[PDB]
Parts: sequence; C-alpha cells; structure tokens
Amino acid sequence: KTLCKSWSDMKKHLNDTVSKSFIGRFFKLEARKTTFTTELRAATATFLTMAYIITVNANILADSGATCSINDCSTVASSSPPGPECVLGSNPGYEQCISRVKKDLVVATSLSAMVGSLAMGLLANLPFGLAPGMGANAYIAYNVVGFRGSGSISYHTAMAIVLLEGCAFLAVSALGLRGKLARLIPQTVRLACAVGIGMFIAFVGLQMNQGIGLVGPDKSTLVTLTACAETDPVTGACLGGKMKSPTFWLAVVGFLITSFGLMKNVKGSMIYGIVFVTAISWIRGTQVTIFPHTPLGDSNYNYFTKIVDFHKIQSTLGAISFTEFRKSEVWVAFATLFYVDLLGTTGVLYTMAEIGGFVEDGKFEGEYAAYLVDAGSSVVGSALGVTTTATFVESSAGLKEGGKTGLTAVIVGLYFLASMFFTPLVTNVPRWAVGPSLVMVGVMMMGVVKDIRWGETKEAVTAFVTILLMPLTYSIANGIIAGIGIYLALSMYDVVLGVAKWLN
Amino acid sequence: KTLCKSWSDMKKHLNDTVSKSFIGRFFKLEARKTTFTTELRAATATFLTMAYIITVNANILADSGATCSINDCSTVASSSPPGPECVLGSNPGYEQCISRVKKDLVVATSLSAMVGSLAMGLLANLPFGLAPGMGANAYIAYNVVGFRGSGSISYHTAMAIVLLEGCAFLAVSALGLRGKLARLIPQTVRLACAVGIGMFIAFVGLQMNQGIGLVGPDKSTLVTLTACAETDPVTGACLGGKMKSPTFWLAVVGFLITSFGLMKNVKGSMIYGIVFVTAISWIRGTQVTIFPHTPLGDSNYNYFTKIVDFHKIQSTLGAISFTEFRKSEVWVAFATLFYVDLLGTTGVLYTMAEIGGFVEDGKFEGEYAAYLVDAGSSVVGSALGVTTTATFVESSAGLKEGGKTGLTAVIVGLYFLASMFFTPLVTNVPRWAVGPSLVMVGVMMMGVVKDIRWGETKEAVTAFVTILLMPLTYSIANGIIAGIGIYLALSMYDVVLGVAKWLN
Ligand SMILES: Nc1ncnc2[nH]cnc12
Ligand SMILES: Nc1ncnc2[nH]cnc12
Repeated sequence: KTLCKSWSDMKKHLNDTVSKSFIGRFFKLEARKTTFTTELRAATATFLTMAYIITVNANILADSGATCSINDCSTVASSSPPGPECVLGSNPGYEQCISRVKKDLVVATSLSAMVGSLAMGLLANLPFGLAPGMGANAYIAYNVVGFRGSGSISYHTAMAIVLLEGCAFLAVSALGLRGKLARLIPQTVRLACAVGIGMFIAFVGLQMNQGIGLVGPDKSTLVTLTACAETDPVTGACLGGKMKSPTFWLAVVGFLITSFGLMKNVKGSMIYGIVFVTAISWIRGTQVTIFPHTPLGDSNYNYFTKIVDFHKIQSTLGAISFTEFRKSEVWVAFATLFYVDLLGTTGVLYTMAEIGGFVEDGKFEGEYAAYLVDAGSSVVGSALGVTTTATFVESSAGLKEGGKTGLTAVIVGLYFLASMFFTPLVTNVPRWAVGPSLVMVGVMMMGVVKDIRWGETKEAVTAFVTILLMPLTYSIANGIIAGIGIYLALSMYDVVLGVAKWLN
Repeated sequence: KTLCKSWSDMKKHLNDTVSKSFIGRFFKLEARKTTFTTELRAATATFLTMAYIITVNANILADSGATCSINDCSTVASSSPPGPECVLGSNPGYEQCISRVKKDLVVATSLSAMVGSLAMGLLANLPFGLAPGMGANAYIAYNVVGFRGSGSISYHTAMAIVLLEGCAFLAVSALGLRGKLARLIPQTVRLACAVGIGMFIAFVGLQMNQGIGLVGPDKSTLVTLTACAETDPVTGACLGGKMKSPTFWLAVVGFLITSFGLMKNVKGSMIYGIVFVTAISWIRGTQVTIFPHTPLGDSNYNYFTKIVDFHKIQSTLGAISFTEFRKSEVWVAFATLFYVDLLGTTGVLYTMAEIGGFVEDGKFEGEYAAYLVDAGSSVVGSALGVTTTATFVESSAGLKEGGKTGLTAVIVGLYFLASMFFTPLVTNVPRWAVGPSLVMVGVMMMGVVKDIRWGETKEAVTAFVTILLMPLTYSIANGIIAGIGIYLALSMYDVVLGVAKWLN
C-alpha cells in the first residue's frame, strides 16, 4: 500500500534537510557516506548493549560503603556503638545511610557517562560511547577500599588516586609517551591479565553477601558450596538445606535468558535479564521480595510508588583528601590502576578503529583527541564519586550498523540524560539480579584466551600464574606482580647475562 | 681414534644377535624397523618423564589417612582421646601410624606400575607405560575420602569403588560399547573438564597443610594470601610476617628450575626439581629441615641412614568392604570416576597411536588388547591400595626416539622394579617439594584450552561454568554436573521441542 510509501519518502526527505543544514557540516556527513536516520539506529544499538553499566556500577560501589562511616550509625542499648558492629548490617541508622548513597551513585554514573560520551563526539568525530569502565570498579571497591569499610585505604583517598592517575594519563599522552611505554609490556602478561580479571569479577558474583550465594566458608577446604535456604539473620552462615534457596534459583533463570538472548543475536540482552528477575522481585509478599514489611523496607517502597524523580548529588560529591599519600600501600594501588588503564584503552581503541574502515597506515583520523577525552573524563568523574572511564567494546554494535561520525556518540549521551530521571526504578534492583550480569562479563573476557601462545613453556608458566592467583588470593595486585616476577626470572637469568657477556 | 670404533662395531653386533635370537621374533623387531639398542633409549626417556608419579602419588594418598583410624591413636592425660583431636596432627601415636602407611604406598605404586606396564608390552606390543594416573588421585583422596578422615565415605569403601569401576570398564569394552558410549558426550564438556581438573589440582598444591602455603582463610573475603613465617603449632594460622617463610621461597626455586628445564627440552625435569629442593632439606639444623630433633623425627632419620631396604606391604593391602553401598553418595562417586576414566583413556590412547605411524583407516594393530590391559590393571591396583591406572602422555618421549614395539614397555616395567628398593629415600620427600610438581601438572593440562570453540555462545557458557566451579567450590563432581545442566537447558528447551514438533 501507500502507507509505507508515505513513510519511506519522508525519510528520504528528512535525511536531506539535516545534511542541507549546518549540523551536517560540523559532523561531516556528506563524506563518510551515511545519513541522519542510520546514525540514530547506530546509537540505539550502542545504548542497549551498554545500559547494564548504570546499575552494576551503583550496586558495586555501594557495597564499598562510600561515605557512610561509624559516626552516622544508629543508637542501641549501649552508650555508644562499637567499631565492627555497625558496618556489618542489621542497623536502623547505617542501612538508611547506605540507601541514600546508592541514590547518589545512580545519578553520578549517568552524569559521568554523559560528559565522557558527549565530549567524544563533539571533539573527535568518533562513533563510540563512554561510561565508568568495568574491571576497575571491583579493584577500588573490593580490593583497595573493600566491603563496607574494611581494608586500609579510606574512600576519600581512593577518589584522590583517580584524580592523580587521571592527570598522569593526560601528561603521558600529550607528550607522546604512549608507544614508547605500552610496547614495553610483553604480549603474554598483557593478554593474560585480562583473563584473570574476568575470573576475579565472576568469583565476586557468586559469594553470599556480594551476589547470589553459591560459595561459602569451610573450616577444612576453605571454600565450599553452600546455596543454603535458611541462613543466619545477622551474618551469613549455612544453618541447613542445600540448593533450595528461592533467591538462588531465580538468579539462574536470569542467567539462562541472558545467554539464550546473546545467541540468536539480540542486541541488548543483559538488560532484559536484569529487568525480568527484578519485575518478579517487586511483588510484596513472596520469599524473593526486595520489599519486606520491615521499617528498613517501607522507606524503599514509599520511594518506589513514584516512578520518576529529579535527584541531586548530596553525599558522594567532591570528596578528596591528599592527607594519606605518605604511606606505602597508597602508591601500590596507584601503580596498579595506572597499569590496567594503559592496557585497557590501547588494545581496545585501535581494534575499534579497524572495524568500520577509519584506518590507513597507522594514524586514523581521531588519534590525538581520543586519548585525552578518555583521560580527562576520569578527572571529571572522580569529583562526582565514581571510578575511571573506558571506551567500551559494546560500542561495536554501532560500528556494524553504519555509524561513522560523532552524531552517534552525542545521541548515546542523550539516553543517559533520559535515564537519570528514572532513579526510583534503578536503585531498587536486587543484588541477586545483578549477580549473573557479573558472570557474563567473565565469559566475554575469557574469550581472548585462545591467543596466548601455549606452545612455548615460558609463555605458558607466566600466563598460568597470572590467571590462577587473581581469583584465589582475592587480589588483582597479586597477579600483576606474580606474573612479572616469573617472567623476569625465567628470562633475565640466562638471556640478559648472555647479552651482557657479548655486549662488552 | 679407534676407541669409539671399537664401541660402534659392538653395537652393530649386539643389535644383530638380539634380532637373530628368539626375543626378536616375539616382539617382531625385523618389521617395525628398529634395533635393540634404540629401544633401550626409548624406555630411558619414557621413565624419566614418568618417574615423578612414584612420590606425588604417595604424598597425596597419605594425606587421605588411608588405614589409620581413631583406634590406633595415642594416649593422653584424659581417659580416652576424643574424635577430632587425633586426626588433625600433633600426636605421638597417630603420626607414627601415618609414617608406616606412606612406606606402604611407595611400594604399592611401583608394584602397580610394574604390572600395568609389563602386561602392556607382552600382550599388545605397544610402546607406552602405565602407572596410577594423575587426576583421579585427588578425587578419591581429597573429595571422596578427604583430608585425614573427613567426609563421609571411608577408605575401605573407596577401594571397593575402584574394583567395581574396574570391572565395569572391562565389560563395557569387551562387548564393543565404547564408540557408542564415548561419542554421546559433547566435545566442549569433554574438553573443558580436563582444564578444570588442572585448576583444582593446582589449588591443592598451594594450601597451608597440603602443599606450600600461599592461600589461607579470611573472615570477610574467604581466601587470602598468607605465606606466613611464624604460624600456629597445632593448627595452621597466620600469627605474623608475610612472604618470609623459608619453606615458601625454597619451593619457588624448585618451580623455576623445573620450568627452566622444560624449556631447552631436558627430558626428565620434574624429577630434578624434586631432588634439588629435597637434597637441601635433609641437612639437620636448618629451618627447612624434614628431620627435626623431635621424637617424631628421630624415627625418620634412623630409617634414612640406611639407603636401601626391601619393604613389604602390611597395612594397605587387600581392604575391601561392600557394606556401605546402600546409601546415596557412594553411587555419585561411582558415576564420576566412571566418567573421568572414559574421557581420559580415549582421547589419549588414540592420539598416542598417530604419533609414530601405527594407524591406518582406523583400527591400529593393538586396539583390542590395550583397552583391557588398561582396565584390568585398575582391578589389580585396587587390592594393593592405590587408584586407577591410565596410559600416560609422557610416554610420548619414547615415541619420538624410535620406540615402536613392546620391548619399550617391558624395560619401563623394570625401572619401577629397580626403584621400589630405594624406599628409604622416597618416603622422606617433604610436602613443599611435591608442591610445585602439582602446579606444573596444571600448566600442562591448561594447554588444551585453545581448542574450545569460544566463538559460539552455548559453547562458551558451558565451558566457563565447568572450568570455574571446580577449583572454587572444591569439587570435581560440581563441575561435571553443573556443565551438563547448563548444556541441556540452553539446548533442549528450543531444539528438542522443535524436533518433536516436526518428527510427529
Ligand atoms: N573497562 C572496559 N574497557 C573496555 N570495554 C569495556 N567494557 C566494559 N568494561 C570495559
Ligand atoms: N590420568 C592421566 N591420563 C593420561 N596421562 C596422564 N599423565 C598423568 N596423569 C595422566
């Protein structure tokens, strides 16, 4: 009929008047042959594969106990609450503190993914998006700061490391010291570190108080399968009954329809696995509720019955303190976070330049203004309370549908503006819904393990120690250090002595 | 000179009179073109790459607490010793029991690797050797029976599972039900199960009471890096001082010269890593001694000062009890050990037949008499107290030097006879010397991970859950079950319903 004919000739005309206006001259839409309409399809598919890190990042930096401390705890029958009693849960005053910080990290992630993505398109003309990157969320929140105020480094110092690393990554890039520096790292340590982070981030998404709750303590094997139904109220311990938890099996169904959606190539599928096992866990009354009948849960439901809200940052705003940079374990956390960002935004940003055909004999057309926008956005992301940004590989779903200019990245920046207003629906995602989303990240990073040269022995001993010691010793710093230490001693003690025997 | 000329013409004549005697007619040395001398070189290189499993198997089945029970414990100030006080160490009576069982497992491994290897050559004419296979040592000793009498299944029942699995693997092979049965298992579950066993067997060789002592307990992260110097006398706990254990750093030096020996292609190198960090840990006086000044250690040194001994099996001889086969977790341990032997001796025994050129369009010349010798040897190995046998992949070092007949496997059977008489030197290998040998096994099994199809999603979700849940939940049965359960639900719920929609 002429109904679709009246629909098709308008899209032949709306794509002309955009290119005949001024906005086609800035983004250069005449060359880089494309139209206005197929840029909008390139940014819709980029956002849906990227919309999961708006909730994963909030539910993983609220476990850090961001600004809640011992002073704003509750009052009990004693004269004063002691040290470790408040920060392990079951409190009227501390749990209402941490419900006002997760509302300040959903807004602070959209405002960090706006500025990173909206400044990528306007300054570099490149079709990809930015957000706080996955992989360095778990290093700061679980290994530097730790689960609810553990560890040694406070959260105010951890947001000062991100500034001083962010300013160290502009002025190692503006001088030209990148190809001199990144090629110094060998291929096997660079490639096996991305596998061990994927196994650390999935062992996070299995524990009792972190994600679903499979693994647990044991007094002779040091880890065992619990999955227990009736557990301890105060702490997490198995009282009895294995594999019959209604919060465990509802999370497995979310893990299947995420994986049954990735095959058959549904673009956004990790967002539909989160929405399905959340929309069951909102009905009051069941055993899988996030809304119980406690006074600690009536305040979340009375905020849920309104579906939109304009919420402002008020707790985890600019909070920096350089008054702790004169001890030892601050700089070790500095040299680790400088290491994992140098290898994250180097192998990704050039690989996403050869898809779509930007590249010539080196030096694609947005080289110099993409290393700095990816670096300055960690500085503006550190004042707002979140971690470093990274150019996402999910942005490839927009490279395979015809996005080639910077109008892709501006529209991606405008869905994050249209998703900070839905704050009452995003703070209320349960921690067993975000569990399988931390496991499918580990599936997609282990897919690079078929490029490690397992033929030679020195390349396989170095790659095995780095992969193994990251999820076991519960440390990312103990896999980077114990990989370089094996790679030198197997190599320096015969080759370097042999070169120094012949160079003189 | 004529000195080597007088050496070379004798080896031209000694190789003739062996082939002109009757012993060249049985093994058929005229065809399969080879001589007597280069068979002896093929069996020397086969033994040295196989001599590590004479000490690893004894130091991993003595941690099981094989026949030592609560009745032959010591006597203390109380009227009777309680249950868990004896079996956790620090006892005059229980520790002298377990020093008489490790002397009955060094002899029982050589007598099991004799009969398996000496009957492979005489009946099948194939050049490889047998011993109790690595991979099923840790399943029985740490996961069925457990560390020193833990768990549910006693050791007398675990040696009855090996009989009833051994007799079930003759009469699934003699009827012809192997190609019908082994091809039913898909490729990804078959291939990823061999990677997760390699990561379970290396997490064993890092713990505080098992191997070296890196990982340890923690009350908030459930695993942490201890490596602590001054520990608890009774139990294992970190009192203070990280990374300064003299038993930790002496084990790292053994891990380097094992790995520095595998590259540059030294044939036996895992045996020289064990001998070097043992021969330092025999000098009385140091901090790394295996011979302290206790009465529990004077009895090991007074047995060490003699260097040869003829020792007889007296504790872990024929000990079978079928009086526990009417409960649940016995058969689950049966179907796991039947699973891992079906996939171990199928992908190995055909791969070691295409090297050396035995094969034609299927059906190499020792098909039917090698599935049964590998199966009947687990029956004769179960009466003597050790686990199932397997055709070793280290036997390939003899396939690449010209071994093609059964005289290779007979001479390998005669080095194990000449290494049961050195029992006082083999019981005295410390548990931190056997530690890195359990880690280089995990390096050599992870080298098959570059053949898993990480392209498709169903092949990568199934392979990731199987690899991850074996070292974490400390279970081999929880990786086989949780791999089939993901592989059906991703596949049966759409394909099988679609086939049943079209078949009718
Ligand atoms: N840190 C990161 N770098 C690149 N792509 C990512 N996708 C998710 N996290 C990422
Ligand atoms: N179980 C096993 N099967 C084959 N080769 C092996 N090498 C060591 N253990 C083995």
